[PDB]
Amino acid sequence: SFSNMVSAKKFYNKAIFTAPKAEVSVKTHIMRPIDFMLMGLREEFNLYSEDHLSAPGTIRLLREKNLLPEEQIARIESVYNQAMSKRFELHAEHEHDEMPYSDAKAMLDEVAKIRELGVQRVTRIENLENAKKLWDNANSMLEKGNISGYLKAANELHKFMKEKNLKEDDLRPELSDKTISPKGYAILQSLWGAASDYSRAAATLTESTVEPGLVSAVNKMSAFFMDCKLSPNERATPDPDFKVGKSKILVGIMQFIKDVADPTSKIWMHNTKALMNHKIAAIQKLERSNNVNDETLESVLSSKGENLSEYLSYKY
Amino acid sequence: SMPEYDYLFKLLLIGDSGVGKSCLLLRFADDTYTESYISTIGVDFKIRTIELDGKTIKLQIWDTAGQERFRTITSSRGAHGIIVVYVTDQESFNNVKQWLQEIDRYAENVNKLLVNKCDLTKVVDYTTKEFADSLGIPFLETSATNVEQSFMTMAAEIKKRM
Repeated sequence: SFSNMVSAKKFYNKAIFTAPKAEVSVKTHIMRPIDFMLMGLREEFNLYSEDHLSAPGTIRLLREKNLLPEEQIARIESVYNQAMSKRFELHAEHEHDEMPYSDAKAMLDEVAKIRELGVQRVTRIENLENAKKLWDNANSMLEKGNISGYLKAANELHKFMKEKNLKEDDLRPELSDKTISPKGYAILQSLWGAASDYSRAAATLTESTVEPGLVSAVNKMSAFFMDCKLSPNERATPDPDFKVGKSKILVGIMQFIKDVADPTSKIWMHNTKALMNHKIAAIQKLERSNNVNDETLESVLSSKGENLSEYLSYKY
Repeated sequence: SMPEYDYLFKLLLIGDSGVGKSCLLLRFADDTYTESYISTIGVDFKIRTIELDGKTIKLQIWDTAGQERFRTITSSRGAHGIIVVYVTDQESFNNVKQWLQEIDRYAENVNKLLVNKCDLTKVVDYTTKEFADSLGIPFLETSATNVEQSFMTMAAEIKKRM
């Protein structure tokens, strides 16, 4: 949650502690890394028990909730136990915290793996910090009504997470910090409905592949932005007292499709970008008079420019 | 009536996530078409072609993307047929009970069919058929080829209506 993962990665960077130059202290090279490594696993997963706060308790929780691969948990257990045994063995003789080099051979080669779980963990946290930003300006574009930018940003968000191999679940915890406006939900609500309409409307007897496909793809992206904030089936709370113009947002979706569609992309007999323009003009023309309604918009959303006389009147 | 199909029946698949929708549209093929942007996110519909009365008919099923967030019913009006899915789940039927009624009140010529359990690992009975028959909607417990054949039968009721 708001359990600063910036600190979880502080505890992880501190554990990453590093190998010896040949000469190895059991405190500074092994037990200390692990104790920070456990506090890192504590702050990353918000590890809470109404009963932590113990090293075995923390290990017990990780197993209970499959928060980490078993092979990786057991490895932390086997090493912390061996460290425990060694500190005791050494405090019972003659340096009390330092041992010979060749004895620690097997232990350190298992600590190196835990350092690998260190970096792998830290990296994804850093990639999550970035995904926090990208989502945060998408919601910020949404906040100021600019639909052009919202769809551009939500796409940049999506592209990053695929690249850095992240999921909706991964981002949701550290988004407890921000909130989507109730009026911002009404925009998303509008965006959702217009796209849902458009996609089905554009499935016609001329063509039912490219155009609905594209429209759905826009709608999934807006849905993906939503999924990043909300849990499965968690309802959205819109402000019905504030509603965006359906014609305005339809043009928005249209602009966005122009920018992301291939130059080689074609809807039926026409180029996709070209048809978007034609459909943009037609609505802007409806907007310019006072003819924008559900019946009259549907006519545009469903057209494939099969009337070439009409389609070609816009060019000349 | 103007590429490789004559008629075209648009179908809504209204239902929440974790309800077991996906296992109905498994014998519904994904749209073969692809370009840069569609590739990154996919789509929220599936296509299917069947010979009927010697004519090619195209089914198009919409698992409307992000229905979850919005359960305010205005008219979201085009579809030739609406399908509502809910079985190894308590609240699944309870929520559907409000949707299926607010759909029936604001629709008609449109086909309706209430539905299943996937990942076979059941708190809802074969009557609790009773709620469906109250409004006049065919109910089915499914999953199989049995579910695909349940669609190719529904894709014949719309044909008789034209």
